[PDB]
Amino acid sequence: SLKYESLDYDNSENQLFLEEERRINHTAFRTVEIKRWVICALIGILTGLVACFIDIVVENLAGLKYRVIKGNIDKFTEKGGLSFSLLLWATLNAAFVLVGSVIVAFIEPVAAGSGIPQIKCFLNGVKIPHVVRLKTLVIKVSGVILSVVGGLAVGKEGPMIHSGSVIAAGISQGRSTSLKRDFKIFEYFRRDTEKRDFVSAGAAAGVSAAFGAPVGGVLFSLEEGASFWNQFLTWRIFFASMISTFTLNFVLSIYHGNLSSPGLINFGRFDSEKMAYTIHEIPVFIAMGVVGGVLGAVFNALNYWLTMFRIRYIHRPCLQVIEAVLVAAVTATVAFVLIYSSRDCQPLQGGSMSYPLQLFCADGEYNSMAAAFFNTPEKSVVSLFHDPPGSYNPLTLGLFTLVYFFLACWTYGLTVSAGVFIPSLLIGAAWGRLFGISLSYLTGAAIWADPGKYALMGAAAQLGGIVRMTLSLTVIMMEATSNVTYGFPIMLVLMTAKIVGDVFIEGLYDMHIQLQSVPFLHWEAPVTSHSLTAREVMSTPVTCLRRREKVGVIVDVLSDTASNHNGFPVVEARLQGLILRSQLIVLLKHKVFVERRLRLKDFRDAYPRFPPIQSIHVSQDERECTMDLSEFMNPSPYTVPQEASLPRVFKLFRALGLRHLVVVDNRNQVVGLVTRKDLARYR
Amino acid sequence: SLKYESLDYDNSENQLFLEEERRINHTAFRTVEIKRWVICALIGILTGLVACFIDIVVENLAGLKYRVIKGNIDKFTEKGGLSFSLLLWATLNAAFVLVGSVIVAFIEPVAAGSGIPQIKCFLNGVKIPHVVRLKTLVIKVSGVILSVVGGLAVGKEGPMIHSGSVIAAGISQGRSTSLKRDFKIFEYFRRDTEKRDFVSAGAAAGVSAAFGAPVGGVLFSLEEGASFWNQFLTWRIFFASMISTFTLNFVLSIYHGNLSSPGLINFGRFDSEKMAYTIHEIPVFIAMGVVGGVLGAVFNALNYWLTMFRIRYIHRPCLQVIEAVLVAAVTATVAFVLIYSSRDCQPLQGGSMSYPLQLFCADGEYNSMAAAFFNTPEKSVVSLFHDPPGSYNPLTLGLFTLVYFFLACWTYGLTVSAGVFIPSLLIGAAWGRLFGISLSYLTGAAIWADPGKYALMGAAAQLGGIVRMTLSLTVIMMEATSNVTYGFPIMLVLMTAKIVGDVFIEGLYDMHIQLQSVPFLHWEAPVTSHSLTAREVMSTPVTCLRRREKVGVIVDVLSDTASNHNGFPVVEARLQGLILRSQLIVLLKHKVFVERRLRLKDFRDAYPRFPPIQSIHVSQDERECTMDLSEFMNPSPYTVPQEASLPRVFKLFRALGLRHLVVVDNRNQVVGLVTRKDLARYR
Amino acid sequence: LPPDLPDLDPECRELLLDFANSSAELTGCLVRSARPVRLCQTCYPLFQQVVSKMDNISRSCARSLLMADRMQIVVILSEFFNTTWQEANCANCLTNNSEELSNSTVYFLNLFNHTLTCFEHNLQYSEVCKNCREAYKTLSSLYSEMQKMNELENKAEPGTHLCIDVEDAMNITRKLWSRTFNCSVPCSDTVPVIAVSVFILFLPVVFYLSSFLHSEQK
Amino acid sequence: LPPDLPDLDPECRELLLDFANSSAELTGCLVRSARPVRLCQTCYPLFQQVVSKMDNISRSCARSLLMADRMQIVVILSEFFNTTWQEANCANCLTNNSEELSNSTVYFLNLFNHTLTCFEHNLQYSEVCKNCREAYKTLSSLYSEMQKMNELENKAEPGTHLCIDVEDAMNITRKLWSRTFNCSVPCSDTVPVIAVSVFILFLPVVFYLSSFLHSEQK
Ligand SMILES: CCCCCCCCC(=O)OC[C@H](COP(=O)(O)O[C@@H]1[C@H](O)[C@H](OP(=O)(O)O)[C@@H](O)[C@H](O)[C@H]1O)OC(=O)CCCCCCCC
Ligand SMILES: CCCCCCCCC(=O)OC[C@H](COP(=O)(O)O[C@@H]1[C@H](O)[C@H](OP(=O)(O)O)[C@@H](O)[C@H](O)[C@H]1O)OC(=O)CCCCCCCC
Ligand SMILES: Nc1ncnc2c1ncn2[C@@H]1O[C@H](COP(=O)(O)OP(=O)(O)OP(=O)(O)O)[C@@H](O)[C@H]1O
Ligand SMILES: Nc1ncnc2c1ncn2[C@@H]1O[C@H](COP(=O)(O)OP(=O)(O)OP(=O)(O)O)[C@@H](O)[C@H]1O
Ligand SMILES: *[C@@H]1O[C@H](CO)[C@@H](O[C@@H]2O[C@H](CO)[C@@H](O)[C@H](O)[C@H]2NC(C)=O)[C@H](O)[C@H]1NC(C)=O
Ligand SMILES: *[C@@H]1O[C@H](CO)[C@@H](O[C@@H]2O[C@H](CO)[C@@H](O)[C@H](O)[C@H]2NC(C)=O)[C@H](O)[C@H]1NC(C)=O
Ligand SMILES: *[C@@H]1O[C@H](CO)[C@@H](O)[C@H](O)[C@H]1NC(C)=O
Ligand SMILES: *[C@@H]1O[C@H](CO)[C@@H](O)[C@H](O)[C@H]1NC(C)=O
Ligand SMILES: [Cl-]
Ligand SMILES: [Cl-]
Ligand SMILES: [Cl-]
Ligand SMILES: [Cl-]
Ligand SMILES: [Cl-]
Ligand SMILES: [Cl-]
Ligand SMILES: [Mg+2]
Ligand SMILES: [Mg+2]
Repeated sequence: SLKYESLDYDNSENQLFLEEERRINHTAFRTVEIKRWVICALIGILTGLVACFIDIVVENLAGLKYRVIKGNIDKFTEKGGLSFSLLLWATLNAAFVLVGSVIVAFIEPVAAGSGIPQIKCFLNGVKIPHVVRLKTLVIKVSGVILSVVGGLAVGKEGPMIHSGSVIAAGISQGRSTSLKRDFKIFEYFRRDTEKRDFVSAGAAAGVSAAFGAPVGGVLFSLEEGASFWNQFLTWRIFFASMISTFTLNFVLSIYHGNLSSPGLINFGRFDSEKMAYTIHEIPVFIAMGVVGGVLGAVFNALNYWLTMFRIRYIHRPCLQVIEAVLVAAVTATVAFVLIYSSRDCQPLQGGSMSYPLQLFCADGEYNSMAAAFFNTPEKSVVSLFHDPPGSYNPLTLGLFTLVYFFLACWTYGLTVSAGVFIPSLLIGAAWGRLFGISLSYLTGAAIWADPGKYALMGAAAQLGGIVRMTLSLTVIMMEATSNVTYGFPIMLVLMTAKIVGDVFIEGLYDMHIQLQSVPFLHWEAPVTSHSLTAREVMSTPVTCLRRREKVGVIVDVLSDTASNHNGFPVVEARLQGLILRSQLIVLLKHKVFVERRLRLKDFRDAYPRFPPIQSIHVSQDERECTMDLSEFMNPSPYTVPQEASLPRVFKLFRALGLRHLVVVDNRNQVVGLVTRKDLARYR
Repeated sequence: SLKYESLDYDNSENQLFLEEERRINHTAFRTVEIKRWVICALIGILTGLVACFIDIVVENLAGLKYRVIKGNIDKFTEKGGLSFSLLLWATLNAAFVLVGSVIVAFIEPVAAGSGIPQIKCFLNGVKIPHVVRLKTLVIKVSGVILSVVGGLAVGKEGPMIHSGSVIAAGISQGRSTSLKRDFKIFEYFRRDTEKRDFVSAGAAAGVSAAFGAPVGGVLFSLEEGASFWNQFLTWRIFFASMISTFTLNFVLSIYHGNLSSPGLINFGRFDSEKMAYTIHEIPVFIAMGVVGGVLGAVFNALNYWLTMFRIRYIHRPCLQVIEAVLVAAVTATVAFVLIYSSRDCQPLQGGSMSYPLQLFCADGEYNSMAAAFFNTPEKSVVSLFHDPPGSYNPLTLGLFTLVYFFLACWTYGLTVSAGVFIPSLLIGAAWGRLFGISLSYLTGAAIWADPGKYALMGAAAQLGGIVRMTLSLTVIMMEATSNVTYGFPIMLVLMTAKIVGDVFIEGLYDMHIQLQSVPFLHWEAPVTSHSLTAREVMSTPVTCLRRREKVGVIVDVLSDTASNHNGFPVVEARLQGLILRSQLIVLLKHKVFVERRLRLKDFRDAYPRFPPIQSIHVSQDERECTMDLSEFMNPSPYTVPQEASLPRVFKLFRALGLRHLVVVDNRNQVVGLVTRKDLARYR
Repeated sequence: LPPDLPDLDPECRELLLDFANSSAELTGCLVRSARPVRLCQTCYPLFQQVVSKMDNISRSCARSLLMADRMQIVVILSEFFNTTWQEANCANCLTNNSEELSNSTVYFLNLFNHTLTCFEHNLQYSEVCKNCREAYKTLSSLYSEMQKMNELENKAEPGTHLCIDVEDAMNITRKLWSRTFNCSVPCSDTVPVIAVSVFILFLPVVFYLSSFLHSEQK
Repeated sequence: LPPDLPDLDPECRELLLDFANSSAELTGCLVRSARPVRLCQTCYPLFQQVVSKMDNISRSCARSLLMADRMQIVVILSEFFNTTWQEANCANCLTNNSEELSNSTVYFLNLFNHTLTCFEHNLQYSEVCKNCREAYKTLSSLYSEMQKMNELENKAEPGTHLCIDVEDAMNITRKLWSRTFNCSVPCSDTVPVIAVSVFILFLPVVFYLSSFLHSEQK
């Protein structure tokens, strides 16, 4: 819990920063804004290209795998020996998943999962050690490719978010730390504030590319940041998201030959008379959301019981690889068994399925269970949303829903790049269409009882129940559906689905964040917040640096192995400012003592990795010198009264993205310090 | 400039507030959130009903007027004497506009204009005296009805925003001050913070009802507030906007008989192969935006020269009434002359125009100029967006564009309820379709040169150029168009159109706000902001109240006619808090002296209108008593160091919605105070 | 083999042949009776017979003839006929009984005949106009009256079309009147309109100038 | 009166009559030749003639016959014919010359004839299956080969249809084989599949239990 540091979003307005800004504004021309816009444009373009590459590779590899399996099944249908087809399916799945799990578990364990919790923590202000590294990007892309081609109940949409963030964090700095290659651009943006801004833009671009929902991504980034309103930053995020969508669509169109691919998953067009809701349908929607919540809770609950087990028995990397391989094999076996035992043969329209499988079915017919399991989840969802009333058998749909629910619950925590949006959407769509069929039977084939609309509602309800988002999720669903009206039902089902869920258990992302012991700041303080004050929250006694401090004392306090504090308030005992451990280390490394002059470029060059205390060597004679701190600290630190109410402190801390908050007495007396860990230890 | 007070968004965490919150949370059940949700739902429902009423009344009255005029014209076509038809048109226009201008100019001058600048100021924190009064609502509704039926180049969409705000400000308080009728609900929300929250919700609902763009209204409210991110408030605003859209659509549908009316103006469906853009069309779009900016600037520029004239010659109400009547008559005369001189007769599809006028045209044909002038602007815009390539004559379209541009520039500043969104959209659509026709001629009837798409682009460009909004406007246009792709061109044309405009002149709303001498805080401080500090911004010397102050001194300072300060920092000279003039007046009125106990309900009952100083009577003996202020002030006022940078102070002030900011020395010494007027005196 | 899969059942053969004959007759009549437009009064019996025969089919042979192929030629042909009928509003001509034309449309077509009789009578163009003014005006008034009557009876939206034959006759007459003979002579009132508009446009200028001068005088 | 407004010009009369005759013939043939489906090989000459006649019209009489009415009966009839032709993929049967059918479709239909000959031969159902297995399998293989050949030649999307006659014959054969005679006998491999699936499903349970017990032992 103490290995998770914080992000220095609060820029220090020291004398050197003021001089740098003065010189920059005295150059007769300002290029910082132009560079920011260019960076956002590149972020969007590269995110779109990455999405296109992922889509193309997945399409080709999955097509070949399915073709091989289908050919083997057809060849052995009448001759016999269908078991060999099962062996082949399981073996291919196991091989792909083995490669993916080997690259993730051993080389970069951080790449596991969707990566959305990591970016949520990042925008909250917590740095997880290896979230924005190049190795993480490469590993995540390869792992998502292999897992999707590996036949796992996963998706390739969520990870894009993470990917975008990495790009934003990388090209912004203008250099490659991992590759040790430096290009002479973007030195100004080598700071935490610009990094977080660009990362928010990249996450929005990733959401837009995944779902074709630029405004949804903008809202996602705004919610996660939860900061003071910034007009220009929001404009830039919107710009990046829209460039990402345009790039994805254009590149996919040119690859395919001849503007109909806004995102990776595309639900289709719901502009039809069949898709229309009356007022009398408002209650049923809500009821259905209830179910979502309940089901969602159960899902999450089970995963919790799973995760603990994995944390405490299956933690060795080889065990993780074995678990992933076995899960893939079992998924393939279950799909094959369900297809084999199926008895519902349906005529094929022609092109409805890319790889129609006939097995114990009359000539000219196909097996629906194969359609469910032998197809991509995205177009399965699309079909579930757009099919005629009698296109499904209730028994097969129910079996598929149950089995896929359990499989997706099993698969989320594996040590492989994956996602949980599409599986939840698919489960919701399946049981929503089941509900629609039930209603149509009950209502005597009423026109308003269209199974596809209820499938969409169930998809939204399940997605909300598992991952409990309301606003950005609602906008994402509205944009993907391309209809504004269906928002009003959606907002309701997402509203209730969330509420019911919160009664039983928390969300998936939140739960996994807590299980990592990450200090996460929520939107608001708890109910008892008004009762408490800053006196109990603040930590005492405080270690303060005199405005006139000796090198020996500074070395002694920095080297203290009892704790590692990266921020110290200055004192005369009157507060005068705040200085970070990094600034002191830089000053010591440069031997700035009083007994030729520094610039902020020297501070930025050390970014983002700073040397430890043990590295610096100081002689005995030098330790007798004094350090003039006045000209390097934050002269106007944010401060609150000793008796200020807890909600006020939490509000200021979250909105301003602060790291250290000085709690002061009535005579500008330093009496305490507040960090995110002080605020986060409440529930 | 000094008659514009400020909104106390910064809630004071005094002892009484803490006790009230403790008691409320100790009731075993919390109803405040439920009441807030109910209030938002009512706000949306009532805004939708108001929009429906406006639409119905306008439809009926305008239909009758047009039918009468058309019958008179047809009757006199062959017999002769067409002048009498011109007289009748002018007389009807003049009568309706006379009633509207009489009700506005004499009874409630605040109701003039769209009312969007007033709400922008309100959400910025400035209170204009009569913005949220019932009389204003009634007058605005009646005036918009009369002006739309009066044949003026105005719209009925913008005013809805204002209307919604009023409703939110009214039902939230739970009582009618104007009618002196009190209902025993919603006493808790009798404060500025909840009022502003509900007003933002109402403005969002109004935008959604006007354009069918809930997310656009949410973004508009967020931009205008420009505050710390609030998740629950944003959820509530989204809820209110969507309820508003649903109510409007449902009520209009039931009125018409048999879910296709999301808003008052509905651009139509752009989902077609004709409406599609290639990459090569990105440059031209941008070029066209340039024109917008230029044209927009000119528009605004001329209006400025007009407004000054009106401010300094035409300021008497009767002169305003005469001006409005003459403008209406001239509009009717110009339309009639253009129709009379027209020579382009077109076949009628059947139902294309509600009231087809034949005048010097062969039987079975109509006059297009009549279509342009003898029709509602909204469906004129819709037709401009959706017509075949050869549906217009360039000469007639150009004449109409020029004349309507000048008329709309003339009409905006009149003393009548009106709007400027739809006229700008119409001008933009007209000259954009002209550009599209020119391109089609130049490009040899190329498929990509569809005049309707370019008309939409021109509408967006002109709207951005006149009123310079980028994000919320972009989302509004995307939702109304119901296509996400066309956002990418739109965002560009709005981006450049704004930029070019800012080179020449400011926007319409901003310009009118400054001409009223209102202190308006922008999103960010000026370029020189970094150079300045809080020492020059703050005002000295400061009038401070001792924690132990006598009644005589307080009366003397309050009664000082030199200036009227509504906030005083407390001093021991160490800062201890801040107390507002209103709190002191309430304390004096209740004779709370030390020589049975008060509650915050007594403070709220005096809301929103507080008695003056002259009203309170204090005897000589009482003035010798002392007032124990400790238990009534803000114990944790927001404070900044004396040397804090100006951008930091402005950022904190704008984000937190503060009214008074204490500038303090290094020993918690009060050295200055900062209000919005200190920050706003820069450019 | 089973009777239905390889070849047609004996009974369905007759139904298919009858539908083919009726469809051929109707298509030929439509093509021949479309210039000038005579679709309604000529083709109504054939369309009725086609509908009757398809209803006969639908009411055993429905299964083997209608929906046992990727296509349904019978269905698409009948639906095309129905689309052409509906998109004509040709039910306007026919009464509720479908037997014969309504007296309204007969009256209109007969006025059209009388009108063209007047036109040819005076062709051998001031003569034609001067003598057929009343005929043309009666024709136009009847067309407008029937338009309004149809709109109110069907409660349909404004501008809804009528029998295509009626509209075609109306348009032939309109083209003969306005263009070939150019009989229309709308009156001109340029001077009053110009004077009134000029005065009304002068008014605001006087208002603003008077305000300026009066404020200057103070 | 002018020749064109009241009545038809003498020349356009012939064009309209010819188009009417051709349309009637084509419609009758379509109705008669749709059960079993014979649209292509029977109606291709008539459709070609209809197209030729409409092209003849379009290439003076285009104006007076096509687009001088709210409707265009000629246009809608021809477009309906073209929609029926295209939605059949009937060009698959015909060569680039449009003259006669391609050898591929002739070969398929002739195999279909031979197949039904085998079916009737052995009807008077084990006999029929045992003797016509090879015929049915050759028919199905040819159908699949033609499907793939059409897909690659037209570069069309997967699942694109062929001549409706070919598909109808294929389906008649499929229905005769699978259902009326029920000759299909897919092999059963229940035991191997069940054993393999059960073992593979056991594996994860063993993995987790072994991890638990080993960690407990430490
Ligand atoms: C179609 C494929 C397109 C995909 C684009 C992939 C490129 C994005 C990427 O994957 O990264 C780029 C790397 C930087 O990544 P990097 O590996 O060096 O990572 C360090 C390190 O890992 C720290 O790790 P830390 O957390 O311990 O501090 C971390 O914080 C810190 O942010 C990182 O900079 O190269 C570049 O910049 C590219 C040159 C930019 C100049 C040209 C601008 C025009 C675009
Ligand atoms: C289809 C039509 C529906 C339209 C609804 C119209 C109702 C909204 C409205 O127009 O207003 C309501 C009035 C309050 O307006 P009001 O005239 O008293 O104005 C004062 C005053 O004008 C101050 O003026 P100030 O600026 O000098 O301070 C100003 O600030 C302060 O906010 C205002 O309260 O009655 C009510 O509350 C209704 C009772 C609510 C309880 C039931 C709740 C369920 C809905
Ligand atoms: N200068 C200080 N003097 C005394 N206590 C401190 C000081 N700085 C931090 N603390 C306290 O020590 C605990 C651990 O602090 P830590 O060293 O993690 O600070 P930090 O790493 O700067 O925090 P973060 O990186 O999350 O902003 C916290 O509970 C905090 O309240
Ligand atoms: N307590 C005070 N002592 C000295 N100067 C003050 C005080 N309060 C305000 N001022 C200054 O007096 C000027 C006018 O202040 P004013 O009376 O308008 O304050 P206000 O009405 O409370 O402001 P607002 O209502 O806009 O928040 C401002 O420039 C401000 O800086
Ligand atoms: C059109 O309306 C006239 C009314 O003026 C109908 O006139 C009657 O027609 C019937 C024959 O259907 C005669 O038996 C009556 O003697 C007529 N006169 C009256 C007063 O009823 C005429 O029939 C109508 N046209 C049609 C086709 O029904
Ligand atoms: C189908 O393909 C065969 C090839 O095996 C064609 O056979 C030739 O047909 C022509 C007549 O068109 C004869 O003159 C030749 O002697 C045939 N054999 C060869 C080797 O050319 C057959 O013609 C094709 N079918 C059609 C309709 O063209
Ligand atoms: C329908 O067809 C049958 C078959 O001959 C015939 O007896 C019957 O009269 C037909 N119905 C009609 C209404 O012609
Ligand atoms: C088209 O019609 C004319 C008119 O008789 C005829 O001479 C010509 O041969 C026709 N063209 C064809 C291809 O039949
Ligand atoms: Cl994760
Ligand atoms: Cl996913
Ligand atoms: Cl995910
Ligand atoms: Cl205004
Ligand atoms: Cl408007
Ligand atoms: Cl407006
Ligand atoms: Mg730390
Ligand atoms: Mg004031």
